[PDB]
Amino acid sequence: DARRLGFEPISTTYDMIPLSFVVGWFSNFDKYVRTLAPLIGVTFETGSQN
Amino acid sequence: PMLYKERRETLKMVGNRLGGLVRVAHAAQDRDLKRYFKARRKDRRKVAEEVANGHLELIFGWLPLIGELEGAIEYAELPDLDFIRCHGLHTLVLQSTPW
Amino acid sequence: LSTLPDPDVRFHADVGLFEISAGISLLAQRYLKPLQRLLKRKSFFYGRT
Repeated sequence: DARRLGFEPISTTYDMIPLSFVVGWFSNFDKYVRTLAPLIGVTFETGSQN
Repeated sequence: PMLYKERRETLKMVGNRLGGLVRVAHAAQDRDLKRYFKARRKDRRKVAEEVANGHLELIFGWLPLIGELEGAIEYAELPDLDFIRCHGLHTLVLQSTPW
Repeated sequence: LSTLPDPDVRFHADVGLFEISAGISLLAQRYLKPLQRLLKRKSFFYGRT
């Protein structure tokens, strides 16, 4: 997933709860592992016959 | 699976520090808050402000760690690897004669 | 030799990725669920001061 902890330092007033971003980063990290999907690839380079 | 050893390591093993932040948080700014519940309204006007100020400082101090972790996570998304080679041979008897 | 035809490479896939999944799930139930439950009550706020 194109997210991996959005980060983005932002601060406001009367609308920013102290304990809120802590669990957010954990949830984002947990969801990032679910979207991970390895994708390998191979192609022919060169050969020979003796 | 043995090729993704170092990748999975640098991805998750070193990332334990990220989850470790929740431990200290729950141990400090959660269990020690019982004094606020048993406090009178006359003191809550200052207790809430002191808690908010203490939490904002911790958030500002731990914010660079999140950025560092996000920047280091990109290191595991570099398309780089070596190559693999194989071989094969076979024999077949043709003819023979004594001497 | 060159211009090799369409090969028939076979890969089993599904590497050892589910092992690390047990680590995050085990650490969350020990410190994430309790924190989320404790935060549900007496939710604090932040002002200008």
